[PDB]
Amino acid sequence: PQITLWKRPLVTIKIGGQLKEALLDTGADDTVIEEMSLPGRWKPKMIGGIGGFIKVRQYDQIIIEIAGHKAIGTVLVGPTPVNIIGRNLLTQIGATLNF
Amino acid sequence: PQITLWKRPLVTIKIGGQLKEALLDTGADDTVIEEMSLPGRWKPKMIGGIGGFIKVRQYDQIIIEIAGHKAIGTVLVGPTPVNIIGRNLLTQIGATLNF
Ligand SMILES: CC(C)CN(C[C@@H](O)[C@H](Cc1ccccc1)NC(=O)O[C@H]1CCO[C@H]2OCC[C@H]21)S(=O)(=O)c1ccc(B(O)O)cc1
Ligand SMILES: [Cl-]
Ligand SMILES: [Cl-]
Ligand SMILES: [Cl-]
Ligand SMILES: [Cl-]
Ligand SMILES: [Cl-]
Ligand code: NA
Repeated sequence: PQITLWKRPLVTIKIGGQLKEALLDTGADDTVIEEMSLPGRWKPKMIGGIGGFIKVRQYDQIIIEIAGHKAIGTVLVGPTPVNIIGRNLLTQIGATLNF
Repeated sequence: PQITLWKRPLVTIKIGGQLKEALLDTGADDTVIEEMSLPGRWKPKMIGGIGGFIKVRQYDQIIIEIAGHKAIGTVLVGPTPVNIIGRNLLTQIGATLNF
């Protein structure tokens, strides 16, 4: 698909057996999802942006489906105001910015 | 160009005659730049990011070049961690996300 940027580029994802809405975010290095449980090991991390830092749980080797495209990678879970698909997963679905 | 996302999508911008680095950010509604001098009046705005809200100064109808493409629009100035080009100006340069 070609997604214009007149509005937020929101898509449906499937993660941990749940459907969620998430933002395709070229400005995010990593993928950050609101509180949920995921299987396997995790380690704490701090991530920062406008307004400062939040503490998240880092889960590695998590399978997501992003607008129908499967990809595996690290997912950060914590008190993000929006679910964000960051570059670590955007690369895996072949997403590019074009102009 | 077609910009892949293995690296941050950093570009050069020109604003007020000065070159700066900025991040092409599809997750940002608005364009936010670090402290600098801009002409004219400003209006208040609160924006919310990952770690909470920050106050910024809103300057309208500012001339800005993004990766060589001319835009004229709203620039927010404040304590952002990096300069971010948001959708208000990504749309002016004709940017889309593609996969
Ligand atoms: C500021 C940016 C450099 C980074 N962010 C990504 C932005 O796209 C961010 C996403 C977002 C959207 C909505 C609420 C919270 C976070 N966008 C953002 O902060 O947008 C602000 C500023 C611009 O205009 C508004 O548009 C949306 C909310 C406002 S970030 O969300 O702060 C972020 C994501 C991942 C990581 B990491 O993996 O170490 C670190 C930081
Ligand atoms: Cl929107
Ligand atoms: Cl990853
Ligand atoms: Cl590629
Ligand atoms: Cl450039
Ligand atoms: Cl604008
Ligand atoms: Na894991």
